[PDB]
Amino acid sequence: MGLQELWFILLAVLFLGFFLLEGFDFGVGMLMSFFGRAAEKRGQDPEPYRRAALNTIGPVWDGNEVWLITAGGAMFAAFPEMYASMFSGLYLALLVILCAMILRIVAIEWRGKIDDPGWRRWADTGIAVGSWVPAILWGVAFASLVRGLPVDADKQIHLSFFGDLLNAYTLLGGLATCALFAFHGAVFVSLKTSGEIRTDAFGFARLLALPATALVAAFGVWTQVAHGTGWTWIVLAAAVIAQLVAVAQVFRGSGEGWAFGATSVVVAAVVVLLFGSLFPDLIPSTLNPDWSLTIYNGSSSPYTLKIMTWAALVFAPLVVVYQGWTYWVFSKRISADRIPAPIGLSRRSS
Amino acid sequence: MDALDLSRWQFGITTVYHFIFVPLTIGLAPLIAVMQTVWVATGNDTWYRLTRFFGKLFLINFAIGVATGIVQEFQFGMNWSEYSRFVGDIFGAPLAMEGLAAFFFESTFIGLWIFGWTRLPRWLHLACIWIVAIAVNLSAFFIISANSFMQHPVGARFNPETGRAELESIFALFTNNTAIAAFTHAVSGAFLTAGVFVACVCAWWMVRSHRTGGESAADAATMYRPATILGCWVTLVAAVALFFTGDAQGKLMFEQQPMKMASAESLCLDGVVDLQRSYEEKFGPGDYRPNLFVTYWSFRAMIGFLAVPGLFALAALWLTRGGRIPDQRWFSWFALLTIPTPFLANSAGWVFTEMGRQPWVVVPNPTGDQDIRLTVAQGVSDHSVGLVVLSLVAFTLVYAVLAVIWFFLLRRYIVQGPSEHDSEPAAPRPPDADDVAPLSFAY
Ligand code: HDD
Ligand code: HEB
Ligand code: HEB
Repeated sequence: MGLQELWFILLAVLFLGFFLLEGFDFGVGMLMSFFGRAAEKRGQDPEPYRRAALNTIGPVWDGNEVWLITAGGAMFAAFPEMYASMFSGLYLALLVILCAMILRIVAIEWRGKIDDPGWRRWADTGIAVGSWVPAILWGVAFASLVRGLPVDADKQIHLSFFGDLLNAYTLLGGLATCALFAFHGAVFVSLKTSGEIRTDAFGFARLLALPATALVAAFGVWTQVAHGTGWTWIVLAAAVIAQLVAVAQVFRGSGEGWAFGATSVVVAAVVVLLFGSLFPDLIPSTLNPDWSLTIYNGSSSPYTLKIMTWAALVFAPLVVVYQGWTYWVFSKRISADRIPAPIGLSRRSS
Repeated sequence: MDALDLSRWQFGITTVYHFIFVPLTIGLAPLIAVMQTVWVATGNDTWYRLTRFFGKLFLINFAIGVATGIVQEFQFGMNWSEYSRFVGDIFGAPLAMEGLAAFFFESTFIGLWIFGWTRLPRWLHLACIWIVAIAVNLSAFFIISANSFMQHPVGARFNPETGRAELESIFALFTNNTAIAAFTHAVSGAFLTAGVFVACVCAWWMVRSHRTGGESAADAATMYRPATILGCWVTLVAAVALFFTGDAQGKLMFEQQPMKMASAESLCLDGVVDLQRSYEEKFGPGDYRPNLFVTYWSFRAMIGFLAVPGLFALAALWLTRGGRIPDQRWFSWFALLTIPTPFLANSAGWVFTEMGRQPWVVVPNPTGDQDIRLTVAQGVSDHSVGLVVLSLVAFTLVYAVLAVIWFFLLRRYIVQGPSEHDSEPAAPRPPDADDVAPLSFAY
């Protein structure tokens, strides 16, 4: 019933997987610098602690980021008009996001090839940049998409400075997304480590609890009052309850599994609320509420949608299965005094 | 305004950057798979050192391959919006199928191969690299069929009441004449690249080790000579495959795209003017010619850069006939000069293919419906020059710095050699449920 609506739901699920699996990636990237800096204040050296922080997303980060690529491909396959208009309208944001992603990708994997101390500083800076920038720009982009863009007659969104970074409702979205991803990553590292980086992660999460709570609560209320249907009250209540549960669990210091399920619920509820506050259309128009794209004048065709439905309903469950398995395999636990000695070549950075 | 030339330049620069690294990956995954299989079968630890020594280089290349590929996915909608509305209904299916069926597999399983050297059983660890080697060819098939729709389109309708391509058959799209030949030719090129890489590196290390003497003079005959012979045989069979697939693809190009053919065999009757009059009478006014200089010389360079790897392979298979080891200095210089030529030939071929269909971005099929066609002036987005200069400069600079660092790292790790003295026996891989002091890899 309604291949177009089914593919709306499927695109929502792909973006949900991307956000859910890159939340703790961006959180670890934002937090590894503070992990290293908290070890020097005890006298220890910080390199094993930074490596132990980075190693929690070692074997899984690439498969995590493939979700964004496949979401963009699914947009191009199912809703090509939305693809064209959205990516030609948000030109600078995409340019910045891509320049940051390139640096993160290359730094994560070239960091440990040379044993010079100056070679690792640039790798750490690249990881920090590539983790800090998308964590804000994606929230800004999706908040601006839910709020509406100036679609002129058919295409060609041309926005300057007050339609992309409207202080009201758009930078608040980026702030809320950054805070939520930091909390998610902190409580994720608190679950994959074994005894003295675990307490550091608990301290970071106890410092991050309240700001993330307040920010996502304010963003949810603003969204559901300005752009919201009747059944999204339930999603907002679910997000608030889950955040309260996660905060209460973190301030105890022993659960660490329920506190991760709760933050996963919060992220999923935020994504579901943004998409359900938007369902009938894609890229609403602030110029005229008739020049806006919908799933009814933006989809591809019955045949293409049927072929893509077959492909998805065959390949997505298998991907979920074997990625769950690869998360199970590498899930023992990691200590700081278990990272191998640095084995890299001699010197002369570049 | 002038965003057309800037957009063309940007897309060309970025795709050439990507395909500098693509063929090494596509050709080196199966060679490493074979080198690990022959170790798991025979038990000889000589191939363990080789598979580790080349796995390091493979990873160094894979990182920047992914990084350069990440931008091509969004460039279509960023700079070529009007084109993406025209072919989205069809062009989007191979891209999404690629993302769902090959990128997930390769990304998930290379992470298992990197970190599972002492956590997985040996057969599962071998299956990991075999899966990676198959996925890096599946993705090539998908993306090459996607590009082969742009020239000789087959399964489309052009619904006039919406102004769109509209897909009508997926079987006719995935079994296109052009797609099979292009896939075979590109796979042959990638295997040539990887074979030449392995053969030249091992020949350099064989000439170098023989002169050092002492203890390393015995690594030559046991490790560097068999790898050289394997590389040269791979290079020769890939050269023959390239010849035959290229003849087939040229036979195809004669009938379904005559302007490219008339521009390849130019003088330096005329063809390019009679076809000009014919196209001007078919599709109204306009200029329908490629550059006639880049297209003349890219074909020649692409075909002529094959004489260097062939000569090198034929000389290296004769300098090591019975069991002997070469020591000539000029042989090592020859091996060093032979390395960039496969990359140059691949780039030349892809530049000939792309800049030959140049007035078009969707070439009209002579046995199609003649309404599925689009010049590259109705496909570009409507932007200003100041917005495209930003992206062009940024991407060019970032990729140049990353490529310089990549060359530095590859040269450093090749000069270092296989760390045979630095604890390279077959790992024991003890069972789990033990706080082992290292993890065997930690980034
Ligand atoms: C011959 C086949 C082939 C061709 C013509 C291209 N690629 Fe490529 N691409 C590959 C095959 C490939 C690859 C060689 O298999 C890579 C390089 C390193 C790797 O691991 O995969 C890759 C990496 C790669 C990635 C990284 C995804 C991941 O994390 O696994 C993306 C998103 C793309 N490519 C997309 C493109 C687009 C949009 C192209 C059109 C210009 C393109 N590639 C040229
Ligand atoms: C390296 C090499 C290369 C490669 C790999 C490629 C790969 C490709 N490609 Fe190419 N291209 C090219 C070389 C290329 N290419 C160039 C150089 C350019 C720009 C220039 C011109 O065009 O003029 C292009 C451009 C292009 C474009 C834009 C338009 C124009 O024409 O300008 C498109 C769409 C394309 C498609 C494609 C695809 C889909 C792919 C994937 C398969 N391209
Ligand atoms: C390295 C490797 C290589 C080499 C040696 C070469 C040398 C050559 N080649 Fe080349 N190519 C190539 C790789 C190559 N190549 C590529 C990759 C390309 C592009 C892509 C496709 O296929 O399209 C080319 C392009 C090409 C083409 C296309 C055209 C069209 O467009 O259709 C053809 C036909 C060829 C044939 C050839 C031949 C016959 C030869 C001699 C043997 N090529």
